[PDB]
Formats: sequence, structure tokens, C-alpha cells
Amino acid sequence: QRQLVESGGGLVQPGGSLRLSCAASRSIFSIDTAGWFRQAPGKEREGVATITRDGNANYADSVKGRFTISRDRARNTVYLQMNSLEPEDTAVYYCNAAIRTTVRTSAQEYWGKGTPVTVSS
Amino acid sequence: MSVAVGYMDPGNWITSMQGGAQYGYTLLFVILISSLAAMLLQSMTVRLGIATGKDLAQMTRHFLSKPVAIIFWIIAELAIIATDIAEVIGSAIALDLIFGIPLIVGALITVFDVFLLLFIMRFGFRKIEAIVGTLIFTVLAIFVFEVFISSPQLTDILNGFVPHKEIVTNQGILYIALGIIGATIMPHNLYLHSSIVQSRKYDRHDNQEKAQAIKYATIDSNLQLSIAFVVNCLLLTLGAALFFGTKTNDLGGFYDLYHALKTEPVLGATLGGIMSTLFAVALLASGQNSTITGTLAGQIVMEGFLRLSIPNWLRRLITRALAVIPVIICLIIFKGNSEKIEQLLVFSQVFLSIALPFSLIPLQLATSNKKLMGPFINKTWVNIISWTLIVILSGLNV
Amino acid sequence: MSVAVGYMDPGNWITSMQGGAQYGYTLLFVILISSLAAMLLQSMTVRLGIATGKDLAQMTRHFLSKPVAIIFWIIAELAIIATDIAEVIGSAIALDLIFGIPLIVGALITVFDVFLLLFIMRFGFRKIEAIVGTLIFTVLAIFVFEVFISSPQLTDILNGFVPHKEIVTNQGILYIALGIIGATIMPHNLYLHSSIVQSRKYDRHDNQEKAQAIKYATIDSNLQLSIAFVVNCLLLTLGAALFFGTKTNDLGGFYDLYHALKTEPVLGATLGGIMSTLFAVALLASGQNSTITGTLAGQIVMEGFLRLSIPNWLRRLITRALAVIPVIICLIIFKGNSEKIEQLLVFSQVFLSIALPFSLIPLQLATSNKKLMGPFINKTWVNIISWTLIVILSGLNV
Repeated sequence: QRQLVESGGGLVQPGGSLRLSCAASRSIFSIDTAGWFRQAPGKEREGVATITRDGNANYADSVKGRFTISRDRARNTVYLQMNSLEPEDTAVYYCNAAIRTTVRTSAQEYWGKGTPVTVSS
Repeated sequence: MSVAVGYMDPGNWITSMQGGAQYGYTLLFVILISSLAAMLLQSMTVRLGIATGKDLAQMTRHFLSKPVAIIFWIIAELAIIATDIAEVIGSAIALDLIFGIPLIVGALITVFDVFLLLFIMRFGFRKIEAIVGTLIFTVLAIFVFEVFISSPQLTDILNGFVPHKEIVTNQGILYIALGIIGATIMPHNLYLHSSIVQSRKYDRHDNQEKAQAIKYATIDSNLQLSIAFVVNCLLLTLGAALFFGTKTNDLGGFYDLYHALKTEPVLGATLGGIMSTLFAVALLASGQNSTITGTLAGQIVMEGFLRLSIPNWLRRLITRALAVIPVIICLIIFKGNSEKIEQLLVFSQVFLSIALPFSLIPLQLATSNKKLMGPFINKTWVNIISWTLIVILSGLNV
Repeated sequence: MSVAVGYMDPGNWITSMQGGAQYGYTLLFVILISSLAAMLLQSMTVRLGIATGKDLAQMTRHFLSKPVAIIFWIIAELAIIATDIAEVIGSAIALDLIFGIPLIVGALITVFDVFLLLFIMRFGFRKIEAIVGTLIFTVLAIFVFEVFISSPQLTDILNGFVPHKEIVTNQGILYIALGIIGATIMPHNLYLHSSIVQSRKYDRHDNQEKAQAIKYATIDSNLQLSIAFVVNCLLLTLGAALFFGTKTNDLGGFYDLYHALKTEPVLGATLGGIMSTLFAVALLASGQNSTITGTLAGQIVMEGFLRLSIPNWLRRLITRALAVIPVIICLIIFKGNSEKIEQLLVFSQVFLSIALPFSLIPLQLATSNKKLMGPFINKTWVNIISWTLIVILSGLNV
């Protein structure tokens, strides 16, 4: 599942912050429902957040307070700003989507490739 | 020299298009009626405009006392503020699409930017008006092209029968209905015409047969409103043919149009972006002219009710600022949501159409006294009363 | 008081309807163009009408000599006679349908009956104009009802692409084409407007800024011609939806319409006859008003070119008589043939459109000199030249 491109991960000291941005490959009409998944190296793909069609911003139960999902209806791009990071949030952060190409074609899934995020001294 | 004028105001733009993204061809009828109504009303004020040597504001002052004067002044001010909010949101969305700056910065740029209008005034009229007219005409050509295979009898038979069950039951219908009406009438236009007629070389009192001027001016006003009707009908059927009968019934604000034009298949790939940015430019220019027209209206209102005066730049500035405050409040509260902003816009229009009657009633009254009077005021009477019932029902269901 | 005016002239009636009985939706485009053209032309003459304190006839006199003056006077007289022949045939057919008297007696009644117009003038205007307006409006309602299941994209795509191969090849097409044009322009209307503008309380010379009158009058003229365009488009599509795609491709004159309305199934049985006689009445009234308008035109022409004058009753009488002579000649020669008479009618219209250029050229020339001038006369230039090519080709194929 390609044609999505996350970007923004990078080393960051404990308590820093940064903004990952799921995207689209070319001229996509709309992003129905996003979602950001995490796959730290010794665990299972958890799941961290969920926007909906209009807005729901439902979060996990260990992250409320640091993670602020959003959308950019102008240039179709889901966002995810993590603030005051911690050494337990190291993982690769996948992106999900519900792309719909044109104004009448039915929806269709899409997975990303994800980006790494390391937190340490 | 050449023809140049801007007829599309973001208020009517969003309201009409929305009316075609959600419910389809039903609203069409209402549009016509509203348009017709406005014609008549224009006529009336123009008559009052040319005789009695007064302005509708002065009129109101001559039937009231100090306090109720304060009241109706509040109402007119609020009407103006409503139109200005509509405009500033239009401009902000235009900027965010074309460039990429977020909304708040665009709002602030718009509010404290009126210096552009002194600069370009010192620059030159004819060229700018010609070019904006060209671009608007071309954007409309684009939309026309974009409309495709369609079933006429549908549009027709929905224009005609007026499903009253429909037009009244869905209280989502009354909403966009009042939107279309209050965006086709726009009371500030009433005051402004009442004033502007006062100067057309009519022999102010020393021609009882000056009514030639009346006839000429009314012919002009009717031509104008007719072309406005055609444009509104076009935008509505566009929303219909581009978003109807689908899944999730996407609202159909601005953004959705801006994208649908870009990702449109049969338009190739680059042409998408071309028409996109053209549309953006159109939006911006329409916003600006809709602003510049209403400054005189605000001035006239305050001069009439309070019998006070100010220079124009102060007027425009303070009005624009008190208008932009609600925009920023809504933005920060709802953290940025295209859906929420466009919903604010439509609510502004409908509030305009709520305020209308407080400025419609005295117009009728005053035209019932002086030398020239309409024979069938009955149309306006039925208009205002049916109107009142609609607005009070929409209020009640809350 | 109330609205009252007659817009349907038998010339355009027969020409439009015929254009929809034979070839279908093709001609539609031409109609529009002709209409647009006339608008522009009106504009021009009105400008000439208001300045230079002259009449288009006086103009022509001031660019010519005695003999060529005689020539163009002959031409204008022939234009008037053409319109009057059209009218008298219209009236005769109306009478024969409603009552049953043969054609010759109806023709004679029409020619020596102008006393009705003095009688009814002494009787009262407002009532007669109101009633004729009512009946015409109702007849048009009837026609609208009568139009049924139809395919829009056909009408559209035939309006648009303008199949030039088609529009030029069938020399039956050029025929009805010139018919529609010369019936939408009607030079006598040109002279008459040139004159009538001369009196609208403009400060004849002591207002260089009288052009306000120009703008007002042009707005009126454009409204008028636009509604005429809509009516013509209606009649054409009526002929289409009532006679096209059939056997023997019946011509589609008047009689055929009068019957098709009666034997129309879905209209019941008696309603057939009802609408029938209503149509007949409409035809008659339209004929009469189309006559009464042009008397002043004839007077103006003769006053301009020959600088001579006569009382009106003599003018009208002698013109009508020299017009009715060809009718009776054709009747007796062809022993009575609806087909032959309607063919004479259409030939009259096309002859009008043949004569047009001899009265169009000096108009353009004169507006190229004096203080007020159009920037793009180029439209009129291309108009007249393409026109000349068409008329000469239609002449040649003979």
C-alpha cells in the first residue's frame, strides 16, 4: 500500500516536540478518516489517534495531553503534533487513510510506509 | 469605457452553491421569488429616493423618538457588520487557497489592509475594472463548460411545483432558504440606492414631470437584478450537478468546489490547477469590491439616525475590526475547521435576512403617505407577513 | 395604466413557425444573431436620433442629389409596401378562418377599412389595449402548454454548432433565414425610432450631458427587443414540436396550425375550437396594430426625401391600396391557394431583408462623422458585408 508519504521524524531530546504530516501523492480530493499507528520494535501495532469525517480527534488512553491530531482541508494533509516527548514513545509512526480520488468514486483504503522517531540524550 | 462590474458576492456564492450540494433542485424556485421581490422593493425606494428629498434613514428618524432610533440604528449597524464578516471570511479563504498562509494571518491582513484601496485608487480605475470584469466573465464561462449531462424536466418540475411540504418541513431547508433571500436583498443596498438616486440632474423640485428619471433608473435597476438572478440560478445548478446523489452528501462549501475543479478528470491534469487558481483570484476580487461598496452605506446610516458624521477611513476601519473579532473568536474556539467557518458564513447571511423586516416596514409605511404611492402595496404587505411567519418559525424550532 | 403592447407581427409569426415545420431546430441560431444585431442598430440610430437634430431621412438627403434621392425614396416606399402587404394578408386569413367569407372580400374589406381606427380612437384607448394584451398573453400561454416531451440537447447543440454546410447549402435554408432577419429588423422601425427619440424633454442642444436620455432610451429598446427574441424562439420551437419528423413534411403556414390546434387529441374536443378561435382573434389584432404603427414611418420617409407632406388618411389609404393590388393579382392568377398566398407572404419578408442594406449603409456612414461615434463600428461593417454576400448568393442561385 503506497502513494502516501509521511515525513518529519527525526532525533529529539526528551521533552522536545515535532509535527509529523501524512500526505498524499498527487491531487487527492479528500481524506475521510485518518489514523496514526505505532509499531515499536518489540510490540504490536498499537494505534494512537483517530480523526473522522468532520472531527472527532479520538485518542488513546496513554497519550491525551501530548498528541494533537488535526487536519488541513486546504492541502489534503493530516497532521500530528507531539509535544513534550518521552523515552517511551520511540517507534515508527505509520499513517492510515481513507482516500477518495474523485467526487463520486467510492472510498478506498491506503496504508503508508511510516517514519522513525527516536528519543534519547 | 468598456463594461466592468462585479455581481458575485461571496454571500450569495456560498449560499446558492450549498443549496445545490445538499438538497438539489428544490431551492431553485425560492431564488426566483426572492429576486422578483427585490425588484419591486428597488422600485419603491427609488420612488422614495427621488421625491420627498430625503433618505430612508432620515425618514425613519422622522417617525421615531431618540430611544427607538438607537434601536433601529443598532439593527442597521448589525446588518452592515454581517455583510462585512461575510466578506472578510471570503477574502481569508481565498488567500489560504492561493498562497498557503493559515487563516488567522489572512484575516488580520484583510482587516488592517485598506491601504491597498487608496494605493490602487491613486493607480487607476479603468484598467483594474476591465481586468476584474474579464476574469469574472471567464470564470463564469468555465463553470458553464463544467456543467454536463443533465435532465431538464427535473430542474423544471422542481422549480414549478414548489413542494411546500418540502420547503417548510426540513428545517435545514428554511435555513438555506433564508440564506438565499437575505443574500439577494441585502438592506445596505436599499439605503445606498435611496441615497444615490438623489443625484441624477433631475430638476429636484422644479419638475413635477421628473418621473422620467424614475422610469430610467428603474429600468436600470431591473436589468441589474435580472442578471443577478441568472447568475444565482447558474451557481445553484452547478452545486447540483457537481455534488448531488452521492455518498456522505458532502456539504459543498468553497474548498470542496476548489478541489472538485482540480481533481476533475475530463479536464486533464494541469487545467485543473489553472481553473483552480483562476477561481481563487475571482473569489478575492469579489470580496474586495463587495467591501468597498458598503462604506457609503454605513456612513449614510449613521448620518441619518444619529445625525453625526466621521471621515471614511475611520468608519471603514472600526467597522471592519468589530467585524473581524467574531471571526477570530470562532477560529480559536473551534481550532480551525473549514466546515465551522463556512457554517458561520451562512449563519451571517441568515441573520441578515432576519434583520431585514425592521428596515422593510418603515419603507412601506412612508410610501403610503406622500404624493406618489403604489396602487398595490398589497404585494409588499403579504410579503412582509409571510416573511415574519417564516422567520419566527425558524427561530422557534430552536 | 396597466401593461399593454403587441409584439407579434404576422411576418415574424409565419417566418418563425415555418422555420420549425420544415427544417427543425437548425434555424434557431440565426434568430439570436439577428436579434442581437438589431439591438446594436437601435443603439446607433438612437444616438443619431438624439444629436444632430435631424432624422435619418434628412441625413440621407444631405449626402445625395435629386436623382439618387428619388432612388432611395423608391426603396423606402417599397419597404413600407412590403410590410403592409404582409399585414393585409394576415388580416384576410384571420377573417376567412373566423367567419367563412372568401379571401378576396376580406382583402377588400381590410383595404378600404381604416375608419374602424378613427371610430375606436373616438371610443377609448386604455380598454382596447388592455384587452388585446390580455388575449395575446393568453394565446402565448396556450402555445406554451401545447409544447410537449422534447429533447433539450437537440435544440441546444443545434443552436450552438451552427452547421455552416447546412445554413448555406439548402437554398431553402437561406430563404427562411433572410425571412427571419428581415422580419426581426424591419427598417421602418429604424426610421420611426430615429424620429420618435427627438422628443423626450432632453435639453435639445443646451445639455451636452443629455446622454442620460440616450442611456435610458437604449435600456428601454434593449428590453423590448429581448422580449421579442424570446417570443420568436418560442414560435420556432413550436413549429418544430408540432410538425417535425413526419411524412410529406407539411409546410406549416397558418392554416395548418389552426387545424392542428383543433384536431389536437389530448386537448379534448371543444377546447380545440376554443383555442382555435382565440388564435384567430390574436392574428387579427396583431395585423391591425402592425399597420397602425407604420403610417408615421411612411410620413417621415416622404417628408425627408421629397420634403413634401400630405394628411395621414390619404397616405395610409393610397399605400394600402397599392399594397393590396399584388394580393388580388396573385389570388386571381393562382385561383386561390393557401400555399401560394403564404409563399407570397414569406417572399415579401425576404424582399424586405433584401432592401435593408440600402438603408443601413448611410446610417453607418453618418455615424462615422459627427461628435458622438462608436469605437467598434467594425461589427456593423462585418455585418453589412457578410450580409451583402448572402443576399447576392441567394439572388444568384436564381
